[PDB]
Amino acid sequence: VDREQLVQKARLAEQAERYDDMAAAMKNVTELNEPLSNEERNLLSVAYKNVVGARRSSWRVISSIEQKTGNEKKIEMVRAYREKIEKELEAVCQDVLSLLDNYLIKNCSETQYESKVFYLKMKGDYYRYLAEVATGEKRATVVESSEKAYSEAHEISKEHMQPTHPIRLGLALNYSVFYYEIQNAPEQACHLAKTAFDDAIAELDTLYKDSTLIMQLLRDNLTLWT
Amino acid sequence: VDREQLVQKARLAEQAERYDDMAAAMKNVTELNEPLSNEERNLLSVAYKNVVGARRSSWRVISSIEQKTSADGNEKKIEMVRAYREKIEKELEAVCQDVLSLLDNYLIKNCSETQYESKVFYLKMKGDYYRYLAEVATGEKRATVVESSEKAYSEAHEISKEHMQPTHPIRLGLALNYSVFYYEIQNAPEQACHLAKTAFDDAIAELYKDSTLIMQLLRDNLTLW
Amino acid sequence: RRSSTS
Amino acid sequence: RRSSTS
Ligand SMILES: C=CC(C)(C)OC[C@H]1O[C@H](O[C@@H]2C3=C([C@H](C)COC(C)=O)C[C@H](O)[C@]3(C)/C=C3/[C@@H](COC)CC[C@H]3[C@@H](C)[C@H]2O)[C@H](O)[C@@H](OC(C)=O)[C@@H]1O
Ligand SMILES: C=CC(C)(C)OC[C@H]1O[C@H](O[C@@H]2C3=C([C@H](C)COC(C)=O)C[C@H](O)[C@]3(C)/C=C3/[C@@H](COC)CC[C@H]3[C@@H](C)[C@H]2O)[C@H](O)[C@@H](OC(C)=O)[C@@H]1O
Repeated sequence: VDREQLVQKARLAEQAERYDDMAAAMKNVTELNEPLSNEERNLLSVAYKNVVGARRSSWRVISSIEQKTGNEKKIEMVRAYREKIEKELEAVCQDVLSLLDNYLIKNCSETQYESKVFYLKMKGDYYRYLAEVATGEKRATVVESSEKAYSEAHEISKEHMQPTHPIRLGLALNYSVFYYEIQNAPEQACHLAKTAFDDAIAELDTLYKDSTLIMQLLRDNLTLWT
Repeated sequence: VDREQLVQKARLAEQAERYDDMAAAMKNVTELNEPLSNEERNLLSVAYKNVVGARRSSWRVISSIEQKTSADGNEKKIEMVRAYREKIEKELEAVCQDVLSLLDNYLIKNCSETQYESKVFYLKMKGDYYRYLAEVATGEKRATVVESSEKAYSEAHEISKEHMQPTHPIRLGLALNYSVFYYEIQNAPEQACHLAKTAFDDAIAELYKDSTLIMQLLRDNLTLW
Repeated sequence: RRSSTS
Repeated sequence: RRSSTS
C-alpha cells in the first residue's frame, strides 16, 4: 500500500478506536525511512500514547488491587497478571524507543529543532513510562535515560523555540511531572512548571488552543503540588 | 491453573478493562467441563459481549466510512477501507465461532433437563451470536446463520414461555433480542412489534433493576419503531 | 437509529 | 491524583 494509504489506515483505526492498528500503521510509515509531516508526527504520538496508556491504566488498576488484597494463590495470580501487563507495557515502550532511535531522531537534521524536541520528549516520556513500573536496581538506568532526553529537549527548546510554542510547553509539562513523580524533587518540578508558565504568559499576545490547554495543565499541576 | 483463580482472573481482567483476557479466562473455566454458576455465567456473557461489541462498533464505523468512500469512487481509498473492514469482520467472526463452539460443546450440552434457566440463557446466547454473524453476512451464508439464529431464539422462547417468570430478566432480554432479530435482520417489523408488546404486557400483570431496565429498553424500541 | 439489545 | 501530562 502507498504511504497515503497507510496514513488513511491510521486515521481509520483511530475512528474505530483500534489504537494498536493505528500505532502499527504509523510504525510502518516511520519504517519507510522518510521524515514525518506535522500530522504524521501527531498521529504517531497519539497512537502510541493511547496504546501505552491503556497498559498504564491496567497496570495501575491491578497494582492497586495487588496491595489492597492471607490467600497466597490469589496473590500469586494477581502478581502473575500484574507482570504480564508489565511486560506488555515494557514491550510497547521498547518498540517506541527503537523507532525513535533508529528512524525519527536519526533523520532529524541539525536544525530540525521542533521535531527533534518532539522526538526527544517522546524518548523522555517512554523512558518515564519504563521508570513508572521499574523496581530495584533496574530502575536507576531508565530514570537516567528519561532525564537525559528531557534535559536535551529542554536546552534545544529554550534556545530555538518560542515560550508559547505547544511543543516547548508540553515538554516543560512532562519534564515537571518527571521531576515530581519519578524524582520526588518538587522544588525543581515547581520551578520548571512556573518558569514555563510565566514565560508563556509574558508572551501570550503572540499566539492557540493547544498552547493554552497545555498552560492550563501546567497551572493545574502547580496547584496540585502546592 | 486453578478454577477459583481463573474466575478471579476474569474479575481482574474486567477491573482492568481487558475483556480479551476476561473472555479467555471464562473460556478456560467453561472448558473445565463443569457447570457454570449464575455469577460465572454472567461473567462469561459480559466478557464475550464486550469483546464482540468492540468488534461490532469498529465494523460499523468502518462500514459507514466505506459506504461514503464508495459513493466517492476513489479506487485506492476504497480498496484499503474494504480491506480494513474485512480484517475487523474476520476478527468478529472468529470471536462469534469461539462463543458458538463453547455453547455447543460445553454449555448447552451439560444442562440437565430441569435446568430450564441455563437452557434459556445459553440458547439466547446462541441466537445472539448467530445474529451478530448475520449482521455482516451476505448471500447464502446470511440465510444460513439467520436460520440458525431463528432456531435458537425460537427454542429459547418456547422454553422461557413455559418455565420462566414474565418478569425475569432473562425472559425479557430474550424477548427484546428476538424482536430486534425480527426487525433488524428479517426486516419484518410487525412480528417485532407484536413480540415486544406481548412481552411488555406479560410483564405489567406480574409486577430487580435489570428487569426494569430491559422493559425500558423494550418500550424505547417500540417508540423508535 | 439501531435498536437496543441486552 | 496523578499529575497531568500531554
Ligand atoms: C493528527 C491530528 C490529530 C491526532 C487528530 O490531532 C492531534 C493534535 O495535534 C496538534 O496538537 C498537539 C497535541 C495535542 C494538543 C495539546 C491538543 O490540543 C487540543 C486543543 O486538543 C494533544 C496531542 O497528544 C498532541 C499531539 C500532543 C502534544 C505533545 C506531543 O509530544 C510528543 C507535545 C505537545 C503537543 C503538541 C505537539 C500539540 O501541538 C494539533 O494542534 C491539534 O489540533 C488543535 C487545533 O489543537 C490536534 O488535535
Ligand atoms: C458478571 C456480573 C457482574 C459484571 C458483576 O454484573 C453484571 C450484571 O449481571 C446481571 O445482569 C444481567 C445482565 C444485564 C442487566 C440487564 C444489567 O442490569 C443493570 C441494571 O445493570 C446486562 C448484562 O449484559 C446481562 C448479563 C445481560 C442479560 C442477558 C444475557 O443474555 C444471555 C439476558 C438478560 C440479562 C440478565 C441475565 C441480567 O440479569 C446482574 O443482575 C446485574 O446486577 C444488577 C444490579 O443489575 C449485574 O450488574
